[PDB]
Amino acid sequence: QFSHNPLFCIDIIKTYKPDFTPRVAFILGSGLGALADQIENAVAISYEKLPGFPVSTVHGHAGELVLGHLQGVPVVCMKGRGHFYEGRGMTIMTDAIRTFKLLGCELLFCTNAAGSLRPEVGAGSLVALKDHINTMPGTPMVGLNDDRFGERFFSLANAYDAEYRALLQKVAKEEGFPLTEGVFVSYPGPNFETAAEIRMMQIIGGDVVGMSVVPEVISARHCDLKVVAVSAITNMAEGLSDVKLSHAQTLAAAELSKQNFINLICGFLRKIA
Amino acid sequence: QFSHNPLFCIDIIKTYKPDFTPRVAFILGSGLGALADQIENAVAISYEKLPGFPVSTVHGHAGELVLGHLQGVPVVCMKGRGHFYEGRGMTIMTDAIRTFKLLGCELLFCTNAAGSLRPEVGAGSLVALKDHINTMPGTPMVGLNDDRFGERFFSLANAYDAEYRALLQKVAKEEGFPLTEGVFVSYPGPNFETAAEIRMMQIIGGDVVGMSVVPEVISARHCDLKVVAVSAITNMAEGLSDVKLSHAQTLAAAELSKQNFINLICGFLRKIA
Amino acid sequence: QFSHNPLFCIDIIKTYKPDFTPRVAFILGSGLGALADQIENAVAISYEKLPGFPVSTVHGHAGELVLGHLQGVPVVCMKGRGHFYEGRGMTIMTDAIRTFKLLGCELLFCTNAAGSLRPEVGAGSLVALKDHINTMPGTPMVGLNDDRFGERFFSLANAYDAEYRALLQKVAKEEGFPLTEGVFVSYPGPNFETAAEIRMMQIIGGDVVGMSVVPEVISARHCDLKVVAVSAITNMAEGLSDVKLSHAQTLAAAELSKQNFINLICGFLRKIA
Amino acid sequence: QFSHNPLFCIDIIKTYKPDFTPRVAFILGSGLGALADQIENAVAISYEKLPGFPVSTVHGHAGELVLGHLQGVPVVCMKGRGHFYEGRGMTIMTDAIRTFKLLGCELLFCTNAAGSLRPEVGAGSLVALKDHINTMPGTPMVGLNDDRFGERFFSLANAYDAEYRALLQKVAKEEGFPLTEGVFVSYPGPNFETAAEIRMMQIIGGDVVGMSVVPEVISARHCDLKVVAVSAITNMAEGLSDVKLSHAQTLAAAELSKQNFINLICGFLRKIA
Amino acid sequence: QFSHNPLFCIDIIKTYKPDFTPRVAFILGSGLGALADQIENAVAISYEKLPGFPVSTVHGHAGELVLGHLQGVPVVCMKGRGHFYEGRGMTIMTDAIRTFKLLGCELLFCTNAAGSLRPEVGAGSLVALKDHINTMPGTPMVGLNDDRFGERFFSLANAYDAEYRALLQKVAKEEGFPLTEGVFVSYPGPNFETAAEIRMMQIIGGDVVGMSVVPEVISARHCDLKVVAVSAITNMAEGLSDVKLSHAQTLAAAELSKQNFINLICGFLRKIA
Amino acid sequence: QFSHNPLFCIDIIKTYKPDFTPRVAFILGSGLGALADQIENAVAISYEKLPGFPVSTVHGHAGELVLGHLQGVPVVCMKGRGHFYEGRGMTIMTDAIRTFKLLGCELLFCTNAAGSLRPEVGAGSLVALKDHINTMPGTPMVGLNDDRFGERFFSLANAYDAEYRALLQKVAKEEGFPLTEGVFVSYPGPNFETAAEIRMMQIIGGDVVGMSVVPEVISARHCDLKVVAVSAITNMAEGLSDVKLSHAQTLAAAELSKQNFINLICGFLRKIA
Ligand SMILES: Nc1nc2[nH]cnc2c(=O)[nH]1
Ligand SMILES: Nc1nc2[nH]cnc2c(=O)[nH]1
Ligand SMILES: Nc1nc2[nH]cnc2c(=O)[nH]1
Ligand SMILES: Nc1nc2[nH]cnc2c(=O)[nH]1
Ligand SMILES: Nc1nc2[nH]cnc2c(=O)[nH]1
Ligand SMILES: Nc1nc2[nH]cnc2c(=O)[nH]1
Repeated sequence: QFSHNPLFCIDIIKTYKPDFTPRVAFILGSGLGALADQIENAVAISYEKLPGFPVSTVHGHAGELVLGHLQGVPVVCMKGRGHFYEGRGMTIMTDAIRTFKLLGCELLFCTNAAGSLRPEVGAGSLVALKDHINTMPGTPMVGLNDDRFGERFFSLANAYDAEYRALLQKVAKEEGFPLTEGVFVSYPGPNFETAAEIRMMQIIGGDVVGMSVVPEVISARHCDLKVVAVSAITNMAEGLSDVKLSHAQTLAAAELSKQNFINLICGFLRKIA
Repeated sequence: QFSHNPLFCIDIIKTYKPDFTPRVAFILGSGLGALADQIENAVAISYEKLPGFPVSTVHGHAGELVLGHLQGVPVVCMKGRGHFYEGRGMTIMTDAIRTFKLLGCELLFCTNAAGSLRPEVGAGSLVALKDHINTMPGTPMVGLNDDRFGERFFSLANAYDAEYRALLQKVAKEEGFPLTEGVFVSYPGPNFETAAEIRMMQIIGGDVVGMSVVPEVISARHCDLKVVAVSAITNMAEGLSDVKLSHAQTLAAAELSKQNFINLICGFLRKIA
Repeated sequence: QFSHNPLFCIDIIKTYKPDFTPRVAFILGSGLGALADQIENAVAISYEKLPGFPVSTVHGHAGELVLGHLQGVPVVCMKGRGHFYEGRGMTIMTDAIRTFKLLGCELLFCTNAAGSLRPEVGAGSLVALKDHINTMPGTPMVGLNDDRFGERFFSLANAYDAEYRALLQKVAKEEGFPLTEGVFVSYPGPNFETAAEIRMMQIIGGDVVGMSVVPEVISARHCDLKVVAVSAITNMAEGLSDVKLSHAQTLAAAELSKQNFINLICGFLRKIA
Repeated sequence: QFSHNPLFCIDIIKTYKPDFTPRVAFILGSGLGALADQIENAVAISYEKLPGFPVSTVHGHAGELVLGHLQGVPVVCMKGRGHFYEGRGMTIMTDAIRTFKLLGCELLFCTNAAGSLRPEVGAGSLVALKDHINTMPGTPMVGLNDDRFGERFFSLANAYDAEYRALLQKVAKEEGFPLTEGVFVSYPGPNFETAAEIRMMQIIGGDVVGMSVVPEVISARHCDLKVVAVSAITNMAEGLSDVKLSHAQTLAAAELSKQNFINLICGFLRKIA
Repeated sequence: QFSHNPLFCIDIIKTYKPDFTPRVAFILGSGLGALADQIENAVAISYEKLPGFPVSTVHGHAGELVLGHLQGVPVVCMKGRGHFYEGRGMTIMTDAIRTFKLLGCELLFCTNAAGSLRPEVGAGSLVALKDHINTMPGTPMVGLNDDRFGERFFSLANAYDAEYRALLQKVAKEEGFPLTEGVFVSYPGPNFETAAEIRMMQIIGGDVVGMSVVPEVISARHCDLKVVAVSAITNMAEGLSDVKLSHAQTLAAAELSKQNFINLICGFLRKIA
Repeated sequence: QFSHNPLFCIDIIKTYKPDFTPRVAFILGSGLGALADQIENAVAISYEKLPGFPVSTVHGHAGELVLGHLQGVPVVCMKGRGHFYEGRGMTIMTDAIRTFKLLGCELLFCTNAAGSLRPEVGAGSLVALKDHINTMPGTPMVGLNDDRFGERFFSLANAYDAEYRALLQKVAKEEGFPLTEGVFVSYPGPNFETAAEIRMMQIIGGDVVGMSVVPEVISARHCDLKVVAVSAITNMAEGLSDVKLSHAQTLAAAELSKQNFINLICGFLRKIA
């Protein structure tokens, strides 16, 4: 027995936003809500009205889904996401993503706040994710497979679409800011990482560290939804600076990168219109 | 309260195969079913009739247990196994293995399809596993210990029996094919690994990567059942070639190694008769 | 809905030990019970009378909580702990630690039996833990946050208090035995580690390996309880010696370090009085 | 934590039937589907698309909700219901009824197939229920109360609305058939009643016996939805005739009363328009 | 595995009320809290601090346990109880009662608000319960038996102690008010009874009807705690008057009988001192 | 998902008793074990080896299934049964009965210890059950229906086979003892009934009262297994005598009727051979 939550969401959404077929699905992490404010003919639906959606329990996370246009592009946007640390397992973002797929989106644009594992890339930088290393226990698709959405086994080759990543490089140039590319390594949380765990992540080949992305992304590849992902660096991972880490410091430093993030997103949309 | 499933299986098996005490227990992974076809006085029992057994949900996996003689050796053979990715936890292959032990087997010969982490060893090769690194969440014996089968704590030293491994080296020589030995690293799945995860596995010391073996093997050591394990390399892990990965590609390339696998198994049996 | 077990324990404890405000909370691992015998005006309360406490299921572990004075310091002492391998998740030691906090302790002195990942440091040595790397699935605080004890997110910076660690260095000198400092890497168990997993732990930066510590420690930092931790090396991790590993050998070699452990603890208490 | 299923249904229904505020909600039992065929501008929504609705598992029961006009009255109609015997407890018909309430219905017109406990009233008769006696274990509102729909405690006085019952008496007259009024006694099922249980029901004051009605009705009174209920007598209860009971006999004899049932319903609608 | 909640409560209670061995345990239903106000040296412990106690969710019910002296008798008093309708099964009042037993009480004095099934006995009357008829599903002791408290099977003969009932008759005379004796019939609720159910209860031999008493009482007999019980008639059961039933009307009419109830309780205490 | 326990039992039983097709299945209640001692070529299988069987937890109940011949009739016999009061719901005897059906039995001969509701029939008497009245919550088949064994709905008409009951009357004559026929009313237990509940049972039409029979019997009718049932009267129900009730008194008085019970069973077998 499988979740029909995405199917119910399709119908619930037709009610608040009829004759609408979004092309891009966004997940706005901590602090990045401000972008949804600019969506054309914005219709907001609380997650409490959408079965399966991540009714927020996190600061920086709203619990709203905003549908409309942005750059004249039919877009759907999650203001707030669900994390493994909340206790509902690795499937927490799975119904939502499947909803994006059934809505007819062709890609997911995942954003998240994160720590840097490279001295070279500091707070304020934006990093395009080109791959990931999962450290959370298990994975989203563990369990009986839902044949309606994808196959039992599936490849993560080119999970972070190389083509949309090239477009992201172009937009960064055109606007005068660096857009490094890195390997994201997920961490369960909710505690931040130890300094030793961070050193282990460097050794293991990671460039960025966070508590999200992996569940959504693996879920997206399962149902054949292309993925894009960019992290807003809010600090240096633990042990890599003199700065004390907290959620308050994470919400605060996500503003140094905010304007660059908004322009990158809007420029990417212009190039795919 | 503990599982009595293996005890029930003993009795169920006496019905279909009386006065039979197998010495070797086989687990035939994806594609390797063909071997069970050559079993002497072959009696097939569907997993649906054996409490605790991995009623298949996977392509390449049958859901049959075949008992009989091979190279004149009383043998029991699993056509199909259970994996962590199916959602029933790390204990999925535990009752079955305990059944092998109560049947009186002295060793488990585990086979599995897998990806190579070494450029040197490509699709078509066979690798004898000499050890493993577990990446799946937790382990099979987590929980109350079943004193009827083994102790609370137990060693994995010489888990992949050095002696039976030497015999495997000799057989390979005697038949004209290389038999590299390697460290197996388990992965939860069902998604295949990312390229970065694969690089992390090289760094960590792994030679082979797959979604099985570890549960069965740790379960076997717990109840003092010696283990043997060989992987049929079906491809290069993610990022190590230009080849796209799928279950269809895994079932397909397990044939390049099939004849060598059959001869290795039959030659090993000959040497222990 | 949250656990009120620590609150119930406060009241249960007033009954057996009135007008008592302990400063240091101890967790005596396998073999180290002998220390609790010297507590002044020792009052023992079985874990069966304290909701949430780790009613033992492990050899070397009692299931007793001893309250009293040591070197004239109001102390509370756990004779036996709970482990992830028991099957009750990563929260197994969380209620107990919160009980220590509500009792008014200012620090946790965690002890545990462990294997060494350094040739240089053998069976009999004592190692002060300066940090850790978690390999167990998930973490203790995963799930809804209990605001009565701490915040949603929290730092592990200086988790193993640098100041109390300097005092430990001093005492060791004042008593004639090396007190190496190391990075502890947790392992789920109950099986011991494979040789390959051990090599992976060296590569990853670990110095000591065990099946406990991490749950208690992360729980302690969550509720702002300072931590101290020392491991009694009972052997070399797997593959690093010719010695066969078992719980019997772990209980046995924890005696070579016992007198040094007792003097270190008593000397540390003397310096904080 | 409470069910939001009715709220989701409101939104799902606006999609298939916009600007529609039904006044009467019908539950068509076994055999009575034929009535829904005459609904004006009939829109059918499968229960699989309505969270909480009784996805059928019973013969005679469809799993469809039909919305439209009948005798020019905005009506909503359940073709098929859920029963306690299905194993989902006494709350099985609760979300559906709450959906009727939020839709803005002012009354529920419950119909069901049933056995007679009075020799006087045989197969083919229709009986208006004036009250009930519950024999099923527990009740629908057992558990935390959902303040959004009604209060903790509530009265069943005039549960089967006396006023709408008087209208039913008039209609029956106006059409040439007797409409006896009776006390309905619920039974868990799925087995039919024993002869002794039936005698016990006579003694206890019952006139009609069945496996439904009570859950729906009590749920309706909780959220202040007026109720009407009529049973189509399909046989004499066990031990009261020579006739063998089965679901096939229940679906068959519900036709002797079908035309009278259709006219009663249509005449009642006419009088409330 | 059994509940140790009563054992924990013993210890928690010693903290708030040391060297105290109560003889009588009271359960004050809806409205009867006022009595607890006159307890000598009254110590109040919220149910949130007593594991297993009925943390209230009902109006008229506090969630406090008051210990002290009344008419100079060491007494323990529940201000508020738990009911089957709350959803935690028939065992809801079991730990509390066992706590009364371990505290050393020799009797339980259960009080409750209720409806009368006899015209003769109206709102304002007090009825001593001499026996009961259970209509709730199952019973409290269903499940594995806790040998520490009582036996597997046990008799309900003289459940409502004849001797303490004679004393109650005496006191009533000594105070000027009728004290009718009756058979109590439990009902699950939370809905009030139908008129037909009430007629069925008369037929079945009941005199009083309510939603409590039975769980507590059966639990008391199991652990050999004598019982007393008196109901404050707040109304006539459904269908027996013109009065509309609600919890507001139940809290209101429990005052007509309040002074008589207080004097009966205080006079009974006087006679057992 | 359904229970395959009966199918597993078939196979387990072939092992201990090959080429055996029993015609009659017995359930020996409390005290009646002695009969199984006389079974020809008796093979005993502990319930712990038969998935789904009532591993005993009750005095008077063994936990053994005995297969063999008796009166030269292929018979299967349960020494001990499962009851609703044990906490595993009304389905506790369902797998066992289905096992009897798959074994090929044509009838179930249910026996049980019980109390009499008729002054006329006292301790020592035997009563053939001709029907029943269920007072336990719900019924065995509640939940999804297992189509492999029977239909969703089914009749209890002639549940206690009139034909086998006539044979029972004949055998009683032929041996010189009365064999009254009565209506059995089930009670949940484990507490014995109150005197008032007993009076209610007389009023309701019952002749015998007990804590078993109903689950087994309804389960038997579901899978079309004919039923026979006889109760050994061990006492008068509560309030009908001066005798104190206990399980010890129930095991004791089941001997006054033992010889008559043995002869009745053996005579019935002779007449169906
Ligand atoms: N895990 C993790 N999440 C973050 N979010 C923002 N900064 C960080 C960080 O350093 N680590
Ligand atoms: N995890 C995993 N399993 C495999 N099975 C066959 N090839 C592979 C591979 O590359 N990875
Ligand atoms: N995990 C683990 N625990 C230990 N406890 C004592 N020695 C060891 C060891 O080598 N490994
Ligand atoms: N319970 C019950 N349901 C019915 N449905 C139709 N006839 C009957 C009957 O006699 N009893
Ligand atoms: N069940 C029930 N409880 C009550 N409490 C107060 N009055 C009543 C009544 O009439 N019925
Ligand atoms: N329920 C019940 N079971 C019994 N078993 C034996 N006697 C009795 C009795 O009186 N009542």
